[PDB]
Amino acid sequence: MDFNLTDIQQDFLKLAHDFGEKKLAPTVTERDHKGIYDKELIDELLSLGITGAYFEEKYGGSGDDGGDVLSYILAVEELAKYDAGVAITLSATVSLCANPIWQFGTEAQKEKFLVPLVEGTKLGAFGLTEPNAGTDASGQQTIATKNDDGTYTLNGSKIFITNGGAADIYIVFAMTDKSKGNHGITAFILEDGTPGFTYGKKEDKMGIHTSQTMELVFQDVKVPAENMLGEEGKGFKIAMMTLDGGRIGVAAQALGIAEAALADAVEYSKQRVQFGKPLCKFQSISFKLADMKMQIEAARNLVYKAACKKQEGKPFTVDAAIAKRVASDVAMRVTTEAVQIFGGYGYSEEYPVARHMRDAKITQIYEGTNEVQLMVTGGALLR
Amino acid sequence: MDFNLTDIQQDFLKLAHDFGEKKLAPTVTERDHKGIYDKELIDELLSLGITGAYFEEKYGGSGDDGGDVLSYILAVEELAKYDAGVAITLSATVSLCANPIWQFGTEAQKEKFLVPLVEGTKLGAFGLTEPNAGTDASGQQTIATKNDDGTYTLNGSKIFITNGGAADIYIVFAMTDKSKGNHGITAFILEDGTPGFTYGKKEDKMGIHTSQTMELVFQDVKVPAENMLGEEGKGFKIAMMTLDGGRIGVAAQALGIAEAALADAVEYSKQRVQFGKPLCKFQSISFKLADMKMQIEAARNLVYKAACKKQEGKPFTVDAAIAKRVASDVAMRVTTEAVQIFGGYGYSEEYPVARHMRDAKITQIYEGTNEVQLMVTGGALLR
Amino acid sequence: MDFNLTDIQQDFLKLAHDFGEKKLAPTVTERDHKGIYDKELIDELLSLGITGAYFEEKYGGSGDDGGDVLSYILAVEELAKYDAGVAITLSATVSLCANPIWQFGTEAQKEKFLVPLVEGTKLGAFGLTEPNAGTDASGQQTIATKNDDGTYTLNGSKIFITNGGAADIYIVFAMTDKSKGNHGITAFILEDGTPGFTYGKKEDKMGIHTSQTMELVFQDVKVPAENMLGEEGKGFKIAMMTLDGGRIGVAAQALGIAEAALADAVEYSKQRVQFGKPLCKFQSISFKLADMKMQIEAARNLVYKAACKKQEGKPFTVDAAIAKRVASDVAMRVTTEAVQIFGGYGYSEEYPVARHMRDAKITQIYEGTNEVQLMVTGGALLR
Amino acid sequence: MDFNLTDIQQDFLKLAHDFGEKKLAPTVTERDHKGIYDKELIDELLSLGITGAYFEEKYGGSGDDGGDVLSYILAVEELAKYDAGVAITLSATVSLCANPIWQFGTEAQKEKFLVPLVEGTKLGAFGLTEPNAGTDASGQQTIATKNDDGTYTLNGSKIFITNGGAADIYIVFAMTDKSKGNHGITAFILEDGTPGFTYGKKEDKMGIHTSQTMELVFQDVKVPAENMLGEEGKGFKIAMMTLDGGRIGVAAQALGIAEAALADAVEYSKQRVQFGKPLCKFQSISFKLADMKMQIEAARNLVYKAACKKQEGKPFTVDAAIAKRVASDVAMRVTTEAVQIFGGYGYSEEYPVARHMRDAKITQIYEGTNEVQLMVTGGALLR
Ligand SMILES: CC(=O)CC(=O)SCCNC(=O)CCNC(=O)[C@H](O)C(C)(C)COP(=O)(O)OP(=O)(O)OC[C@H]1O[C@@H](n2cnc3c(N)ncnc32)[C@H](O)[C@@H]1OP(=O)(O)O
Ligand SMILES: CC(=O)CC(=O)SCCNC(=O)CCNC(=O)[C@H](O)C(C)(C)COP(=O)(O)OP(=O)(O)OC[C@H]1O[C@@H](n2cnc3c(N)ncnc32)[C@H](O)[C@@H]1OP(=O)(O)O
Ligand SMILES: CC(=O)CC(=O)SCCNC(=O)CCNC(=O)[C@H](O)C(C)(C)COP(=O)(O)OP(=O)(O)OC[C@H]1O[C@@H](n2cnc3c(N)ncnc32)[C@H](O)[C@@H]1OP(=O)(O)O
Ligand SMILES: CC(=O)CC(=O)SCCNC(=O)CCNC(=O)[C@H](O)C(C)(C)COP(=O)(O)OP(=O)(O)OC[C@H]1O[C@@H](n2cnc3c(N)ncnc32)[C@H](O)[C@@H]1OP(=O)(O)O
Ligand SMILES: Cc1cc2nc3c(=O)[nH]c(=O)nc-3n(C[C@H](O)[C@H](O)[C@H](O)COP(=O)(O)OP(=O)(O)OC[C@H]3O[C@@H](n4cnc5c(N)ncnc54)[C@H](O)[C@@H]3O)c2cc1C
Ligand SMILES: Cc1cc2nc3c(=O)[nH]c(=O)nc-3n(C[C@H](O)[C@H](O)[C@H](O)COP(=O)(O)OP(=O)(O)OC[C@H]3O[C@@H](n4cnc5c(N)ncnc54)[C@H](O)[C@@H]3O)c2cc1C
Ligand SMILES: Cc1cc2nc3c(=O)[nH]c(=O)nc-3n(C[C@H](O)[C@H](O)[C@H](O)COP(=O)(O)OP(=O)(O)OC[C@H]3O[C@@H](n4cnc5c(N)ncnc54)[C@H](O)[C@@H]3O)c2cc1C
Ligand SMILES: Cc1cc2nc3c(=O)[nH]c(=O)nc-3n(C[C@H](O)[C@H](O)[C@H](O)COP(=O)(O)OP(=O)(O)OC[C@H]3O[C@@H](n4cnc5c(N)ncnc54)[C@H](O)[C@@H]3O)c2cc1C
Repeated sequence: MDFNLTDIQQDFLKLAHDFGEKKLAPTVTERDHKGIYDKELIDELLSLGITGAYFEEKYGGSGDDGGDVLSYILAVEELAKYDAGVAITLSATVSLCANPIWQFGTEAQKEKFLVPLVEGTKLGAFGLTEPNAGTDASGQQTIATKNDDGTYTLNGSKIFITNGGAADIYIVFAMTDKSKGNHGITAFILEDGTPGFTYGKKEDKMGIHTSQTMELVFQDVKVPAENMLGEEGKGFKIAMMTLDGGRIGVAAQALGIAEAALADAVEYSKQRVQFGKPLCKFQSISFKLADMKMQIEAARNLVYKAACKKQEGKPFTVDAAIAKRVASDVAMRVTTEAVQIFGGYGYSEEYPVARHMRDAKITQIYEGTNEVQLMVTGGALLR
Repeated sequence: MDFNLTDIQQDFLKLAHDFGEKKLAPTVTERDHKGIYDKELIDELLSLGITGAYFEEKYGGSGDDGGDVLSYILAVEELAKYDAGVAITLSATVSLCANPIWQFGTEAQKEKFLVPLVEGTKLGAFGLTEPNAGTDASGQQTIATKNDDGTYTLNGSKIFITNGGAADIYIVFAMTDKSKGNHGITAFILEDGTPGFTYGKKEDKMGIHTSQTMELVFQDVKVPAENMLGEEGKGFKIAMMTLDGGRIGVAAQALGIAEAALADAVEYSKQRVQFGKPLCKFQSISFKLADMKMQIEAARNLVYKAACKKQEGKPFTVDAAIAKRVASDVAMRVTTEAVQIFGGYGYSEEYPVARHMRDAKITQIYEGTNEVQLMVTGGALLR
Repeated sequence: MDFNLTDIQQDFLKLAHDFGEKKLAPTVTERDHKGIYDKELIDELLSLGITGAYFEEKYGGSGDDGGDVLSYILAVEELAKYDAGVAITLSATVSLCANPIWQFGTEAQKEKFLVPLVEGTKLGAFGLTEPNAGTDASGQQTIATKNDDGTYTLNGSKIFITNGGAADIYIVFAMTDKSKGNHGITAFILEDGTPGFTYGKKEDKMGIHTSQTMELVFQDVKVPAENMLGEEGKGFKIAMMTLDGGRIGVAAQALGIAEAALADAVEYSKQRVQFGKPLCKFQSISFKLADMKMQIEAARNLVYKAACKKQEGKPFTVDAAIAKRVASDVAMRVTTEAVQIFGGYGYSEEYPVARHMRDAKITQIYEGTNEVQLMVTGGALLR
Repeated sequence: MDFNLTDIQQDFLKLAHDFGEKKLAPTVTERDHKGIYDKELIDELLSLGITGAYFEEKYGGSGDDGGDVLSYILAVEELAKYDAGVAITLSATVSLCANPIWQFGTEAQKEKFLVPLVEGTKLGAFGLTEPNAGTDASGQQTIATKNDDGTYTLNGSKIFITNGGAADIYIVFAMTDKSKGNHGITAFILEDGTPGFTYGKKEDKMGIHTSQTMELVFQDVKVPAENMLGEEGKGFKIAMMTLDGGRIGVAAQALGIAEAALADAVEYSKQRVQFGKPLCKFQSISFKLADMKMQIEAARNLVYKAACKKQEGKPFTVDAAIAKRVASDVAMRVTTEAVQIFGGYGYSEEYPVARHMRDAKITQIYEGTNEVQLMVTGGALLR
């Protein structure tokens, strides 16, 4: 047992911190107010090296130099303190797009699609959810028929796709057989700009305004057999396994939003003077701050636990589920308390505290709701 | 003991309901998105009669005809289901402006200022809070000096004033002596358009976008002795007592927002089909709905309790405190759960569920935070 | 609407308060530690007329003179403050025995059986639960075979019977026809001492030590045709409707336990000093006390509302369900908190606060676990 | 970072598990019901070498061979699953007695006093609390007067001493100088049987029945100069630093209780059936179980993190504080829930689930109430 970070992990931590401080911190309030997805920040982010933390140097990563999942995770958490929208933009690329190519991809697919993503040359997306396939990821309407070419044709739509529009490489799931549903989904790689491949209306979301969420529409889109990721009919397995990893990302995002709120409330409590005393002098305030701190620490070691488990090659399915949920709930509790400590000022979008509360809410929903997290843990528990 | 509504109460209930259905419901999403304060809706609202529910016919009200506090409250709750921003606009006028004139005003002040407000001819506001006087309503910088005329001069600012800008009659509190602070605040009536009396920047708030919140600035504003509401140095008493009543309004607002969320989640649970079943078929969903319903009912009888106590002439200080807090907390719990039940769709500002959550948050803050509500109840408890 | 107790309601309340003060309070710690059921005290309680509060004078009750369900509920609450176990022995009789004979019995069965329960010359009990039928009421295995004599022969047993072994008149449900389970259960008035009617295991329980809980055994118990309550097959309906009323009583007991715990905590926080200040002057303490008070107030008005609807003849199944779950959930919370305020002393069985915690847990389980109340409420909600 | 137990850690864990399985489990219900402290079992436990896990071979411990604080913590957790009262008698010795002699004692005092505590030939206890000094440690009234012989005379008493009346070696704190309270407390090694050293009230407690809690009485107790631990005036520092470690143990015990309650609930939900389905197939049940599991995981990693920092020599006061409050708060929750899943049977002292609830409450109060942990953490947060 050990809870000390390696120097390498600290490098990736400090890395995102400096960026978050000099680039993200100043413009976040503007960008969130206007809902601006700043492609230039993303490009700067992507060139930092964080994207290839745990990937082998073979593909242009720091994996062979001591980088690991926890490094990448630590960065996600750090970025989420400054800008949650950007934090999830990064997390989606690595955990949900690069990873599955890296895991289930052939060397050709890796050399072609993985290395750009690892090197920060391209951005990735994950297109699984659609109107009738939410938590039930098998009510998928999207069809993927085979042609005499040996190529496939996709027809469908995807709803709520993070990084949609802005992304270059999309991992898309389609039903190659709608009889064995759960055993008949196939994963495909789509490049931005494929004929027939279009985008729909942009999502009008409650918070996380710096992240771009958009619909995708597939209209007779023909892709080569080469773009098929993994075996035909093994798509559900691929989605679930990559979602296990992503859950650690969302957990880490939730954690960062929470630490953001605590930091804000702590420094505010010392400056706001009412009844002649700074807020921190009133026992209730102090105790709210201490309790928030306890929850944040509780979530923390669970998030890190999962990242370590993953990098070790140990099954982390339940651990991720646990980290995602405890982290998301903490985020929501801690964030709602933070606004309260700021009084009326917390209700103003001039202050950072309101934003955090709005952001906390998606972490209980996307990448599998907290209820599925209950499903994954209980299923394990009852075996 | 009796928990049946009078027909008169049901009249005022049905009244706001029809309005909320035909006028508020259609445009709320637009107005909230754009932050539009629609003066025309307010004018329609004000002519409904709700404003004079518990005021004697003497002043143009329904008080002598069987109208009472609970009637006015029931309407507030009802409007809050459709539009929380409009709900608080109404509540502020009656509870926080008309009432104190009605309670501490001379007949001249009533005939001049009360009857318009009661009849729906004018809108009122309550200007107590300022930068250094939040929960500590005695760090008031606003000065009110006496002149050789016998008239007074006001210099100051007020922050976060609901109905600010839009209102006609403002109840403003100023320090006539800054030595006996808590015993040296005086209440004054200000008419919109008084020279020196200006407004500052409009509040950029997290939710409740349909309510207009603005700063007021007093620059050498001279008012006649006639505009002094109550005795000099008795302002704190007047603010507290009127805040006791308003707390029932905010409680009723919180209740309505909660019922709004429950209604949404209930009908959604029946339409959203996942895994082949509507959401309401999964035990967890049903139980979330049932629990939400229990909290809403718990808050409810507490809100009504306070309104009845007030109309009876019984001291309702603690009851209001209890209603305000339990209602606000329920609103926040129930509202956050509602978004969860809607999945990703709840995170979209296209759906009503996100709005409700954003609104719930002010009810724990304005008109005295939930912590002061703890202060008022515990103070009583330890006597 | 009206939240005022009547003269009569206050009389029954005062009545129970003096019995609690004089007869219950001085011995409760002894009786609880030793787990004794004092038949003399119960016979004393029964002689006060509380048992007849809402039944008509023609059965020996105060119903014809202004006594109502609430008066009886106020009594149960009051007794619960002193001795939770005694409160329930009483609640069981009136709500689970006298009520179904009154509500379903023929005038004959009323003259014979109801009169003594109302007058207090006999105690009653409700036998429904079996080892294979707790929450699943339909799992009845006790059979009620019909004989040539138009007689019945009961064979089976009942588990966890409050007042079991100490009651005179029992209401037992048995399967007359096991084809139509939930439509084939029959209720019978079974008298203690009937040949074949034996008692078994006396339950050793965590709390509520002053209440006797016993197993009933039916070995070839012959019952006359005029002991059938209702009619063949409507025994489930009878039990269900009986349980709605019984639940209002349990909600009341739960309320009473919470009130006792709050009062102990307030009184103690005034006296105990640390750091040179009485406990009540530390803000976390006074806030704790305040929250407790708010919760019990939330539960209170739900308890009373349910009692009034029953006495008014309105449908109250759901109000009973909300009351029981909120009141007990509040009890469990306030209870666990009062022990905390007492510190090391709250963990000592010398002080009363641990007993209140032990007692509080049962209010969540018996007369329908809180989860059943959620089932009841949510089902009504989805109708 | 690393969350892997070592071979040695697993050895001490297995060790405690077999003692629990063989010696503790079969008699626990009897011993708990009768409130007996079995000296033979304790002497058995002490002979396993657990007591010496992290102390060096020169005192008879396994510290020089890979035993560490965590190994001892794993033991405490494990024992707590079977007998919470036994777990704490052990925790008290190692953490509250052997540790301060080791950490503050001279080599002489170590050879004499530490050796037997490490070897397990004597039991130890920690006497700090007084009726006028619980949370306010500074309220010490026991005086330690100096004599011509360079000797000390202790006069006073101590309340609530775990292992009191059964311990050989005691650590008592007494005011050497009452001017500088918090800077004038002194620690002394006091041996059982020293003339003047008597015992008093044996506490009758709600739970943890297998633990002996007794009052210590000091009437003219002469102590030799070389029994002073530390030096005049630094007894508060000693006690504080002793309590940080002790708290990691209490967090562990609390963890163990929670784990026992979860396991009972899982095992039961698999077997018990209602409505024709095993309890674990109703979604509210499996979700409950899942949440419980998540909470205990949250607490687990906080408990272990604190243990590692202590063994690593990092500062751990706050980690101890977070661990103790989370673990106990989780215990109280999981505990109250497992009783619910058992239904009517969970309320019976035949089953183990009620004991776990009774035991869980003390983990929130002793070795520093959770409110103190909040004080500790929040203060460090506002530095
Ligand atoms: C950037 C972003 O923001 C990303 C987005 O949010 S991504 C969109 C998020 N959407 C979701 O998370 C959907 C949530 N739903 C799910 O994860 C799943 O549908 C579910 C957990 C509900 C389970 O569904 P289910 O149909 O009951 O399947 P389940 O019983 O779990 O497993 C079915 C099969 O898949 C296999 N499987 C499940 N999980 C697996 C895993 N992690 N790895 C491999 N195989 C797995 C099972 O072993 C089983 O295989 P066999 O039938 O061959 O034995
Ligand atoms: C539409 C909207 O959105 C409206 C807005 O939100 S309105 C702005 C909301 N702002 C607030 O609610 C401020 C909250 N703060 C307060 O209410 C108070 O300052 C407080 C509760 C914190 C108490 O402050 P305090 O200085 O400690 O005074 P407190 O001890 O309560 O009472 C002081 C005096 O006032 C009197 N007083 C207090 N409450 C009173 C009441 N309800 N009626 C009459 N007198 C009262 C006390 O009896 C005492 O009088 P004496 O000294 O003459 O005996
Ligand atoms: C002293 C003490 O401590 C007291 C004791 O605890 S005794 C109590 C111990 N046992 C319990 O509390 C039992 C808990 N279980 C229940 O309440 C029920 O089993 C339940 C609520 C879970 C529902 O079970 P179910 O089998 O699904 O019944 P359900 O289908 O809802 O209803 C069956 C029929 O009875 C009727 N019914 C149900 N509840 C009713 C009510 N409150 N009033 C009237 N009729 C009712 C239904 O309308 C239905 O009629 P039809 O069959 O003609 O349509
Ligand atoms: C078997 C069992 O069941 C065990 C039992 O329960 S025994 C435990 C029963 N009693 C307790 O748990 C006591 C609870 N109370 C406390 O812990 C403390 O009183 C407290 C945390 C509330 C603080 O009290 P306080 O009087 O405010 O002390 P505080 O001012 O913080 O500290 C006093 C000094 O000691 C030092 N100190 C405090 N905590 C310290 C720590 N953890 N490590 C080192 N030094 C510490 C401070 O730095 C300070 O030094 P200076 O005076 O030189 O500046
Ligand atoms: C900002 C945002 C970004 C997203 N980004 C992506 C992305 O990049 N890629 C992608 O593919 N998807 C993405 N999504 C979609 C997201 O993952 C889904 O919204 C989420 O998985 C929930 O699906 P749903 O909205 O259909 O909820 P539903 O499945 O309709 O569920 C609704 C509610 O019912 C609950 N529920 C459902 N089934 C059960 C059951 N059997 N038992 C109990 N409770 C149940 C759910 O937990 C939820 O509370 C995103 C969504 C948002 C809002
Ligand atoms: C949308 C909106 C509308 C409003 N409308 C009006 C209006 O119409 N009229 C009006 O006059 N005002 C109005 N206000 C102001 C509002 O009532 C105040 O914001 C509120 O009373 C809190 O004051 P504050 O913001 O200064 O918080 P602060 O007083 O700074 O308090 C900040 C935090 O510390 C807590 N706190 C403060 N003192 C203590 C203490 N002693 N012990 C423990 N906790 C403490 C508070 O509860 C809060 O959590 C409005 C505010 C908003 C956001
Ligand atoms: C002291 C005491 C006195 C009692 N007195 C009486 C009395 O006088 N008369 C009488 O007839 N009975 C009496 N009972 C019985 C009592 O009402 C039952 O214990 C209760 O109905 C629960 O049934 P059970 O114990 O079989 O638990 P179960 O029915 O097994 O329930 C166990 C757990 O599973 C949950 N559960 C069960 N079914 C579901 C489902 N479908 N979905 C979700 N969760 C579910 C329950 O809520 C609970 O958490 C008494 C019990 C006690 C302890
Ligand atoms: C079974 C048992 C075993 C024990 N074993 C030992 C042992 O071996 N050795 C030993 O020395 N002691 C022991 N104790 C004592 C124990 O640690 C004390 O009970 C504990 O420190 C609390 O002190 P108190 O009981 O005086 O309660 P109090 O100090 O009166 O505290 C009472 C309540 O007020 C709260 N409170 C107190 N001060 C404040 C404040 N400033 N702000 C906010 N809230 C506050 C507390 O958190 C608690 O809720 C034991 C106790 C028990 C019950």
